[PDB]
Amino acid sequence: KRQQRSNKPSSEYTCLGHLVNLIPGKEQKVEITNRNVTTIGRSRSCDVILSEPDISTFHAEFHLLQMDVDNFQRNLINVIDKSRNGTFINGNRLVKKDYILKNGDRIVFGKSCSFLFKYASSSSTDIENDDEKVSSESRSY
Amino acid sequence: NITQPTQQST
Repeated sequence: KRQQRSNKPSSEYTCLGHLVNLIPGKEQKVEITNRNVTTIGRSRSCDVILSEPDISTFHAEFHLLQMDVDNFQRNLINVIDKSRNGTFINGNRLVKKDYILKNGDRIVFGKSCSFLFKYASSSSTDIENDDEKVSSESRSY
Repeated sequence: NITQPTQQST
C-alpha cells in the first residue's frame, strides 16, 4: 500500500520578481513568485534562504501582489520587519511596518547580506537592437 | 527541514 496522498507542498507559483545578492566573491539570484507573502531567513520553508550562520528565521516578510489595470500588470512589494536582528532597506534603517519596495531597490538583511530587487516580468531583452527614443521620458542623455 | 532559530550578532 502507498503512504502518500493529496498535495501538501507548494512552490513555483508564478514568476514576477527576483533577488540578486551582491557579494565581492560571487552572486546569488532568487526567484520571487506571486505568493502574496514571502519569507526570508534560514528556515528552509521560508521563501528566500540566505547563507548566514545567524540569519533570523523570520528575519523579514515580503508581500508579492500582482494586479492588472488598463492593459498591463502593476506589481507592488511591501517590506515587513519583525524587529529583532536588524534589517536595513535602501541603505537606511526601517522604522515603519509598511515599507513600499519597487524596482531597483537595494535591501540589506542582518548587516552584511545585501541584495537588490527587480521585477522579472517574463523575459528581458538585449540592448543590441533596442533603441531608446525620447517621448515618454525614458532617458535624459 | 529543521533549521536553527534566530541568533545574536556582533
